[PDB]
Amino acid sequence: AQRVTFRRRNPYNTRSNKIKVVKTPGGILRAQHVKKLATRPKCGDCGSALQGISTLRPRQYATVSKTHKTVSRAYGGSRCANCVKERIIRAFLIEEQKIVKKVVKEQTEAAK
Amino acid sequence: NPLTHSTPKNFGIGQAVQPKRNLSRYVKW
Amino acid sequence: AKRTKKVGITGKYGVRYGSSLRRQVKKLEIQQHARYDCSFCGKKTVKRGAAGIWTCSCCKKTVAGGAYTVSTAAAATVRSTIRRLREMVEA
Amino acid sequence: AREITDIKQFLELTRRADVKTATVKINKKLNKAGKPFRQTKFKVRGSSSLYTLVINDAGKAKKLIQSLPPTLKVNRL
Amino acid sequence: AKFLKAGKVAVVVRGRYAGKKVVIVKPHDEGSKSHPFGHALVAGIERYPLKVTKKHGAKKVAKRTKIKPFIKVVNYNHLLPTRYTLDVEAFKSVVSTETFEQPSQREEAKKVVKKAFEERHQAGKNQWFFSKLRF
Amino acid sequence: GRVIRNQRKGAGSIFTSHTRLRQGAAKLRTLDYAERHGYIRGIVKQIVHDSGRGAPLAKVVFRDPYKYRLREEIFIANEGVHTGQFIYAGKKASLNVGNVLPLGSVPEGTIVSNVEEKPGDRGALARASGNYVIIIGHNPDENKTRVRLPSGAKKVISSDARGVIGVIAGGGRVDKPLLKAGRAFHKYRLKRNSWPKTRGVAMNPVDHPHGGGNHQHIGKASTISRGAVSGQKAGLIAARRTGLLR
Amino acid sequence: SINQKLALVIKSGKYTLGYKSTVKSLRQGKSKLIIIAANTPVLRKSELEYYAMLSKTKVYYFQGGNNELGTAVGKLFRVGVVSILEAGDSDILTTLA
RNA sequence: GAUGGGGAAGCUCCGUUUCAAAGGCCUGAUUUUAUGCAGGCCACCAUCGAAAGGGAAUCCGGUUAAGAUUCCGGAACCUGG
RNA sequence: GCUUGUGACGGCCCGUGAAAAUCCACAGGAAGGAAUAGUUUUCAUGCCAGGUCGUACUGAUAACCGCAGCAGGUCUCCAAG
Repeated sequence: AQRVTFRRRNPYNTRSNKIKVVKTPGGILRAQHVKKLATRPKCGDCGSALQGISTLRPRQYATVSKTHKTVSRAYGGSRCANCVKERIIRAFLIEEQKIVKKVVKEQTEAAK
Repeated sequence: NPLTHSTPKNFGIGQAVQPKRNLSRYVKW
Repeated sequence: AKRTKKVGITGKYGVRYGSSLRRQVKKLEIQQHARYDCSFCGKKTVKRGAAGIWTCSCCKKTVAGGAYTVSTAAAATVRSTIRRLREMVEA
Repeated sequence: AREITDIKQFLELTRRADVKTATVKINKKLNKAGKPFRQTKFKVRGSSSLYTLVINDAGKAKKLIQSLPPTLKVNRL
Repeated sequence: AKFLKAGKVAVVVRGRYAGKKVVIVKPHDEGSKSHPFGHALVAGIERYPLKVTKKHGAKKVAKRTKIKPFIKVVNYNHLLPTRYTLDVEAFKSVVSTETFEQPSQREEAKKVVKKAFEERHQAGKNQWFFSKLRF
Repeated sequence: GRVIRNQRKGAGSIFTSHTRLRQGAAKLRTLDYAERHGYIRGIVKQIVHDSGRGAPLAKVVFRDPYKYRLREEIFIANEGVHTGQFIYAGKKASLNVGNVLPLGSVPEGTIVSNVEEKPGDRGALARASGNYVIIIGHNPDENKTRVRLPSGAKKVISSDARGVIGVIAGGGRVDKPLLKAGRAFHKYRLKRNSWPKTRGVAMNPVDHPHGGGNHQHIGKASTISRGAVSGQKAGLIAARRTGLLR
Repeated sequence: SINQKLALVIKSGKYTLGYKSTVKSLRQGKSKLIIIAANTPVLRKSELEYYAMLSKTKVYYFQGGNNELGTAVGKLFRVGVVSILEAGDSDILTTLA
């Protein structure tokens, strides 16, 4: 049957102003302001949240070791590893067929 | 000689960001 | 259990708006909420997100199209007319 | 606000030259279900942190207290 | 016929090495006590030598051309087999399952691989295998 | 008298456009060397919804010729484009839906949209959804082209004016009854303050020329001279005929 | 037509279905032919062809989507590539394919 | 809402990157001395505008006639160096 | 069960529902450096500084506005059987 207030001068229920209700050691309920949740980083290609990265707020990554912010593939903390699997396939087989095109332009000289 | 390779860069539009040329005719004075 | 007889999807509008207008909307809103085959992935995932934009949830292709339906009437005869003029010059 | 597990690692921080003071807390608890025992904690104060070692077997806790360095000024209980 | 063999160059499409080029040295086509799948022991190069030019003399050429190799068990599904090839008979003994298990034997077995690769980069045989894949 | 409601839109205070959610100005690419001597390829990254407009937009990403980077631009999406499509732009491009060509490069009977009035205005004509112009003829000397504007007017433009192949997406839009005053409220909040419209009949002699009288009626002709003057003009303006068609 | 070619392989001969089970037969050189749908993604087809020109196998292109190619092998699901590793009494190998 | 410009007898108005020569960086060159001369760059080119939007980091216990997530005791954390 | 937070799904639109500072990762390879020994402050620990103005109390059937100690007006959180 206890009731509790804001601990700050913002009376209003806005997005930053959230409250959690905490039982202190001194027996009383008291409100606790909570910070907005962290979003997982996204693949810049497929958009699916790319696993292995720690989910923090933006400036809380400046405080963290580099193993949290990365994986050990090429394009580690950036693309989702199935978007890296493709662009290796696509880089090899496009510049594969692209060699076959440049011999035909030598043959089309001597064939005509 | 074995290790050095021949690139050649292809300016045929559509590829190979253009080189630095002399724009002295085009500049905005 | 078919429930309603005539009104179908427009039963949400109740008794208001007059029978023609409610019947003329029932024409389109069965098109825009319908589920279409996907010309790329080979499934039918395609649904409308907004006027003009049609999103596959399978192959993640987005496809531009008609407002209330995938392929507009006057469009399917543009890509044939464009297919014909292309061959005209290359044949 | 940290905890130490190995006894040896605790013997290091006591010499780490940032540690001016320590303390020894005695807590009387019970284990398993039936019977009690005497539990002690050693709290060494860093500059930026507070380390503690928990000794639940009192056969070890006495050999440790004597082993504390003489410069470290200990507040018992 | 079977185009996965002792000389066949491949590309590593899965993990930490993805995009790097290898050579299939000792393929096990079917079976093993561990690795209950078709796998192939490979050797590849982790660092590619940097662009060397006419203008670089003296010590830069030796420090541009440094190769860093690796040896790895890999699953076929993680390889693109390709038409190219290497002459692999140099290190066929030095890259083996026995080399794994005793990891000391792995850094002993990079040397005989690192030496065979910086040879070939002189005498420009296998020009392609030494050029960074790009993606 | 008073200043009437259509005279009150010029000073543009609460009548300006509601611009917040708009992705940008949809334009074609600046006319440059690579496009007029050849073609340059982009790909369409995502085809997306623009607020206040009726037709979707596409974002195609080109490669800057003279500097290392990407540049992405806003095209009104023709119907049939899809993300992952290569979009070719230039004189030597090919005739396919979405490729932007000069108009001189396409045969007569070709259906293009977002065509330019003059070369390098980055698009004018037929930008609304479902619209297109047809190319009905050429004039290879003193170069022009004969096209049919979506209204049915026949205009003659330059042959260096680009246009993008196909019909604009969002066709069929006005087929659907709007059905309630709410859905017309959500339409014009993203456009401008035009709505709702009080009939000038229903207001006072100050508010309008149609106002006053012990009955609701106009009292004089509802067709006004083109040579009328500011604020006199309300009703059908300089009409050649009037009344229901037959 | 081609349908009768495919349709006779079913009970007279052995075959595989789907992408990943062709490549295991193709990397083993057990594949005597592959049939590939028209809607299949380009980078998929480009790779299936490349594996073929290494293993030197005939690549035949079914004309239709994958919805029809599974209708051809008598399946109620779509299939986008089919490898024929042993042919039955049918003529599939000796004919145009 | 300045600047550059452009009107206006003028008080001032337009406009906000605009028909503009609109700027200071990254270090190599120096071991006479510190920064000349050096290649390359980057063209976003005022400012104002929210105690409810975005946002670096603090908690418990005790304390006053009247102050505390600020004072006390303890336990943390962030930022610049 | 009630209050608030959250996650995965679903519905709706001719409505698809802010911007920026700020911070990070990746691509690239400029350069710089092991062998008698050379780095790394994105691993640990340790060291120093953290300024300026606000902070009392009512927030209303007498501390605000309605000539006033006025039955009026005035945004918001917590919420027991």
